[PDB]
Amino acid sequence: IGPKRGSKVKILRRESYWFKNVGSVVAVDQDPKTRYPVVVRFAKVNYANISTNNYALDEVEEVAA
Amino acid sequence: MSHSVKIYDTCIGCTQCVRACPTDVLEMIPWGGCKAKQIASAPRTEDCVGCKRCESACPTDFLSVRVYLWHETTRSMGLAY
Amino acid sequence: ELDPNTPSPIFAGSTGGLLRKAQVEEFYVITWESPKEQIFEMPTGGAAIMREGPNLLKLARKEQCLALGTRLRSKYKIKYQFYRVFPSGEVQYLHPKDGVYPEKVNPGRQGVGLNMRSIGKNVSPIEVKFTGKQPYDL
Ligand SMILES: CCCCCCCCCCCCO[C@H]1O[C@H](CO)[C@@H](O[C@H]2O[C@H](CO)[C@@H](O)[C@H](O)[C@H]2O)[C@H](O)[C@H]1O
Ligand SMILES: CCCCCCCCCCCCO[C@H]1O[C@H](CO)[C@@H](O[C@H]2O[C@H](CO)[C@@H](O)[C@H](O)[C@H]2O)[C@H](O)[C@H]1O
Ligand code: SF4
Ligand code: SF4
Repeated sequence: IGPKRGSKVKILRRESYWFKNVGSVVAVDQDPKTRYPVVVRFAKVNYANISTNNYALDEVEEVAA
Repeated sequence: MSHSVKIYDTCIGCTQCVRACPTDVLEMIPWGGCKAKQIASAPRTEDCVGCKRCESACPTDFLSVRVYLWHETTRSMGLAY
Repeated sequence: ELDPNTPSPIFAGSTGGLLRKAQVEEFYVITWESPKEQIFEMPTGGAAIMREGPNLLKLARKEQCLALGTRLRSKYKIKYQFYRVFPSGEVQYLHPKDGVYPEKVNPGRQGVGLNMRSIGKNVSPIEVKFTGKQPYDL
């Protein structure tokens, strides 16, 4: 806590169910390393019975900001 | 394609996730870093029929497979007999 | 057959399994271990018993002969084992090969998962017109 970790993020890929909608996050990755970090989470479910997916900062367009 | 339905996802972890599907899917082939580190989308698929039992469980987050193979043996449908 | 009678997996009759197309083409068969004399469920509708030998029942087609597991592992046992019989020999060594239990690591074998480009924006439709000179035979 000091910058911004997981406090409000849209999705922008167009495949991902809650795509353009902004729900909440969690333990976003630490290290330099990989390509699929970030958990996100929101109320609304989706086509599977369980939906709580991990997208990745190449993107999260949050966008402003 | 001749069995080409994409169930891929991103975790490709397979614990309380997915196993079901007659023979086809001998995976756990850990790619150099993807969390529970077992990955990809299949093994040698020239063996069994056309499920989508394939997802039904454990994410594909996009599509999920079904029939799309067309070129379709028989061993690839129960009935060659 | 009889003059050679080599059995293992008890049954009696049945209009279920094996018929003409398991000579004229391929064969498929499952084998297993077991503790003490136990009555099972069966593919093809019927139902019999066990004890041993090879415990080597032969089966019509291989989706049929792994379902000994989809229940025949809700009835104890590490070991169950199905191969591929021809009308003459091998290539396709079915539960043979390397390790076993689909969910471990020795090698990687096939699979891949990607095509050219990955799941990403294939709003991009079908590209080139199919023409004998640009890597779309995979
Ligand atoms: C708390 C009091 C008990 C003392 C233990 C200390 C607790 C902290 C250590 C926990 C990790 C120990 O290792 C432990 O990993 C798994 C459960 O976690 C079990 O293993 C299991 O889970 C693996 C993932 O790890 C799976 O791939 C396997 O299918 C399965 O065999 C191990 O059989 C167990 O030994
Ligand atoms: C690269 C992974 C698969 C393809 C894109 C991945 C998903 C989208 C993110 C990629 C964003 C980068 O886009 C990328 O476009 C081209 C592919 O290298 C590069 O384009 C460049 O490629 C080389 C250096 O880079 C040069 O020899 C080329 O003259 C130049 O056009 C861009 O410099 C790069 O920015
Ligand atoms: S998404 Fe399906 S099978 Fe794919 S990696 Fe996970 S469970 Fe494995
Ligand atoms: S989904 Fe396809 S490959 Fe998977 S088990 Fe079913 S048929 Fe086989």
